[PDB]
Amino acid sequence: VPKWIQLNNEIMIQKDGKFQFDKDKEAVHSYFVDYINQNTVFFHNLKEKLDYLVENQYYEEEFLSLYSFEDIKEVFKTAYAKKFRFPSFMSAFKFYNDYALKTNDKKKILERYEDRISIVALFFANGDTEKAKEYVNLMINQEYQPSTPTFLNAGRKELVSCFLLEVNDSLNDISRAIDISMQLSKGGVSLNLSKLRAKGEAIKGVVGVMKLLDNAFGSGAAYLNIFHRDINDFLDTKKISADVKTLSIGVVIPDKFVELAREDKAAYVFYPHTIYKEYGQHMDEMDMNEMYDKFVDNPRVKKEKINPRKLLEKLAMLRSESGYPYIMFQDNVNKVHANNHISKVKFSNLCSEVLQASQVSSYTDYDEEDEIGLDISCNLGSLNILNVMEHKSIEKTVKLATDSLTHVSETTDIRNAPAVRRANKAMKSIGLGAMNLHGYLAQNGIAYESPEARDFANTFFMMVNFYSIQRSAEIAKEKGETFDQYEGSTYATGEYFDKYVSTDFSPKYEKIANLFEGMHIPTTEDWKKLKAFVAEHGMYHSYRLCIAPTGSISYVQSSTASVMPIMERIEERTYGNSKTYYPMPGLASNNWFFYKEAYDMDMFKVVDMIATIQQHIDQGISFTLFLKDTMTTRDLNRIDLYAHHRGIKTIYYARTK
Repeated sequence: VPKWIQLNNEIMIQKDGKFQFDKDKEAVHSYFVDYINQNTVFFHNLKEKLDYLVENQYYEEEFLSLYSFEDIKEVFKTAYAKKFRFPSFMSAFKFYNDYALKTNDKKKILERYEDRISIVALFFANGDTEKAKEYVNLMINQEYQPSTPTFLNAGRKELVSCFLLEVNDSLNDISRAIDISMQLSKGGVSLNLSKLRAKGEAIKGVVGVMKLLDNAFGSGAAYLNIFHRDINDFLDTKKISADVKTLSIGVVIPDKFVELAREDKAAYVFYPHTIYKEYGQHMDEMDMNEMYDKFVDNPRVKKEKINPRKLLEKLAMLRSESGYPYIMFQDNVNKVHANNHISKVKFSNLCSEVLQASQVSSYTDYDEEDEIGLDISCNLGSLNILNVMEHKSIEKTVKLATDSLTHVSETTDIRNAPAVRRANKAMKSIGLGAMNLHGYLAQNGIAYESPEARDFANTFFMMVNFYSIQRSAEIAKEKGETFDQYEGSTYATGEYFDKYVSTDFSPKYEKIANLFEGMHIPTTEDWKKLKAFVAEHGMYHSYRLCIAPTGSISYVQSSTASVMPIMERIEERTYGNSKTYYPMPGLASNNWFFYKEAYDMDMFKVVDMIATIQQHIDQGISFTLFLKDTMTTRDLNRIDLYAHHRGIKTIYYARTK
């Protein structure tokens, strides 16, 4: 049993009635001396090290060749100047185990934390030495954390997190979808199955496609509209009491379905191909609030009768048992969507936070023509709320993060997924999120469920949106370009800014206002001026913000995950034969109260927090619900209906203690 494990385990040995929190600083020091330093490859100087790494195929050559060696040296020196030390065993362990470049035999460490950061910065900055230094400072201060794939792979010999694919209703489309999914998965891939014909309509349903996908599986998801005939077969794939193992599933729920469940009365689901034959459009592209009755009354449309209330009960029961399915409240997405003129949002991604327009492609045999629509891909990164607040750097961090995300989009080169390639170039979408909400709040004596916490989040995320929009317009001005069909968006018409020009979003509680001291809080006048700047120059990015789960990288950042409440004050996890303990970052004997566990919170107040944040996020927020086995099916439906009521866009995996 190594000494770092022994020391880490001492945290849980009570001394004077308390946990020994300070033992983890001893643990990480022992790991740092006797594992990290011990196993770091020796190089005589940086030049030899970089020549070795390029020559032996670890790093790409081109991005480094954009700089003089002396500039590369100064960038590296910038990273080391911080004197950064991981404050916990698990933060260091996660970096050095999952991200640090190792030799090909995997025995030795080629990168310090600082080395990965310097390489990432040099990659982002594209030959601009001063900007590379700004990127180093941003990352070494732990103000901004690029997503796992960017952070891991930048500089090494594509970096995009999420892919979302439309699938048209043919065998050749299905076959291409499988093929594309396989090639992109070597990323997370989510598929919309709502255009596929239901069981019986193939004269030679969707569960058959899910089976092929599940076997093919990176990680996969599939989404289906609640009105598709196959909805019950789709849900039954996740029955414990049954005979899809790996594939995640989401259900898309229009307001019309929620309404039909309120109006406790019979409802119908549809055979999509009969809709397509009859109307010449996919059911998935039609407005169900408008069309439902016409589908019911049309005799050339085939339907099945169901109890809508019992379907909603079954969703909640399945969620309680399996965690699945994810739910998208489609109208909560589209009533605030900037780009409905391109399309309505019809589905989401593996983690349920990506929410964008898409258009189905048509892949045909050798004798016909392919037609390339619009799939979705989004590269990601997260602000560290705590370090951003402490450095008073909301504006700088948002704008510089935005540049880094833009650089990754510009350098993305996707082959063999043509609607993905088309979408990246046309849409230019990015996904800036945030982490450490609960930890920041807790370390400042603010309970997650308090009105003060929501007040903070309201102001913080309004600021993120302001500076994100401002940077997007600045880039559009500098480049003389906007995203494809920007002119038809709510940014262009001005409608997007309605609430921001008429309503103030500065803190209503003085304790919260004091946290923002030293940073300018945008006012209605700043927003009026931003709206006019956007009117003149447009925006570069079709979408900008989304809050992903940040499960792995949050350890590297010593951050609470995403904007969620913490699940466990102290995580126990097994490490070979031993155990490891990870107290929540910042947890101390005297602030125990403020690190309240999510399972003990009122989920209605968690919903209020996420709704508050969501006002200022153009895409979505991966929103885990935290339940107890004592809750009734009715309690679960009530939480979900409240989420819907409060404008929540998606809910993710349901966790039961």
